[PDB]
Formats: sequence, C-alpha cells, structure tokens
Amino acid sequence: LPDSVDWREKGCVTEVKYQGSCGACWAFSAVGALEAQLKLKTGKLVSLSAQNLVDCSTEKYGNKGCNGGFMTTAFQYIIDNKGIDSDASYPYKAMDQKCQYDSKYRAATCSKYTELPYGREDVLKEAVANKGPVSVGVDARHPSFFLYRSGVYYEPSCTQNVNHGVLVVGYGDLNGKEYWLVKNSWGHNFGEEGYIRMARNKGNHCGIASFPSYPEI
Ligand SMILES: C[C@@H](CNc1ccc(OC(F)(F)F)cc1)NC(=O)[C@H](CS(=O)(=O)Cc1ccccc1)NC(=O)N1CCOCC1
Ligand SMILES: [Cl-]
Ligand SMILES: [Zn+2]
Ligand SMILES: [Zn+2]
Ligand SMILES: [Zn+2]
Repeated sequence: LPDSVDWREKGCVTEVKYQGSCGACWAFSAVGALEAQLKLKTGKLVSLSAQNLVDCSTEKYGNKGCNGGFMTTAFQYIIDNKGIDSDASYPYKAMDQKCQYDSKYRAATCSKYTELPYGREDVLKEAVANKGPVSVGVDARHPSFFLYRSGVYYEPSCTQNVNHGVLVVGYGDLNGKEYWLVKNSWGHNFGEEGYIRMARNKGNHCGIASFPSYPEI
C-alpha cells in the first residue's frame, strides 16, 4: 500500500461544509464518501445533498435528522431511493425539512455499501488506499476535538465508542507520527481547513476504525 494517501489530490474531495446547529455529521460523512465514488466512477465531482439525507433518510433508517443518524443507513436510503440530489439542487439548511427529493436533480446513485471490521486500522488503510474515502464514526466528545487546530490529534480520554460521523480521506505521517486524514463538517475554520489529522495505529484511537463503511455508485 502507499505510505500516504490524500484523496484531495485526486479531485475526489469537495469543500468542507458547515453543518451549523444541526447534528447532520452522519449525512455529511455519507455524502462525502459517495462524492468520492462519483468522481472515481464518472470523473465528475459534485457536492451531494446532505439535506436530502436529513429530510428523507429518516425513521425507517434509524435516523433523526438534526438529532443524529448513521452513515450506513444513509447509504441504504440512497440505494432504496435510487438516487440522491446534488447539494446545489437541494441545498443545506441545517434543519429538519419535509422530504423534497426530486429524481430530476439526481446527481449520484448508490448500489451497495461495505462495512469494515471493527478496530482494524490495517483494513481501513487498505480500503482508503484502494477503495476511496471511508465513512467512520469517532468519539469527538472532548474539548480537544472541538478546539483542534493542527497536528496529529491524540486525546487520552478518548474511547472507542463513536458519536460523530466523519470521513477518512487519507492517511500519512507527520515526521513519523502516523495519522488518519479526516474531513469534518464544522466549516473550514475547524482544524486545518476543516480537516483533522487523527492518531493512526494508536489502538483504534477515538473509535476511528470501530465502524467504517464506504458506498459504491
Ligand atoms: C448528533 C451527532 C453529534 N455528534 C457529535 C459528537 C460529539 C460532539 O462533541 C463535541 F461537541 F465536543 F464536539 C459533537 C457532535 N451525532 C450523530 O449524528 C451520530 C453519528 S455516529 O455516532 O457516527 C453514528 C454511528 C455510526 C456508526 C456506528 C455507530 C453509530 N449518530 C447519532 O448520534 N445517533 C444515531 C441516530 O439516533 C440518534 C443518535
Ligand atoms: Cl455534529
Ligand atoms: Zn469520549
Ligand atoms: Zn456529530
Ligand atoms: Zn475552505
């Protein structure tokens, strides 16, 4: 496998989004994953509608809109619905709305998704190198996460119990300190232009490899 991977360099990652006061991290993680696959499968990169997921991937998928959700079941909604709209056509409003999906504005599809085995940072690495960005859950419930500015993030109080959906878009090392390159959805003023480099191969730090999944077009 490559020593470092950064899918931003392949034009597979859109601009970091600003979720506002809506707990839609799961929906951003999920669209971010499928955005990469769109680019890989079609050569087109188009930000996809996180709002579509918030509004439409609801009770049946175990999701509660601005009150949280799951990336896997967001992918299943996209599978079931045979599409998801572009962000531009169905823009993000940081709130719960009536479902307003329109097949006319479909910008991507999803045929399947794959769940990675619990805690396997090695398998996550392989998936990232060979499949694309991977949706993951992390334990972000720590001031250090919220306040992250730069460098490789390590929080000794982290557990493997996830509560925040983010997107692993790469991995590397910072002068030998290995990291996951994580795209968050708290605006580009969070971290390093909206990214956080999270400790890699430090015992499933903050649950990053607890529940990885990636969709396919
Ligand atoms: C609401 C949002 C908030 N995430 C978050 C976590 C820590 C935070 O701490 C702070 F403020 F310090 F950064 C801030 C925000 N979390 C989620 O959407 C999380 C996303 S999740 O935790 O990634 C879902 C998940 C994925 C894979 C395996 C298990 C769980 N879902 C969620 O809370 N749900 C699911 C549906 O039922 C309601 C509960
Ligand atoms: Cl959040
Ligand atoms: Zn914690
Ligand atoms: Zn969250
Ligand atoms: Zn920016």
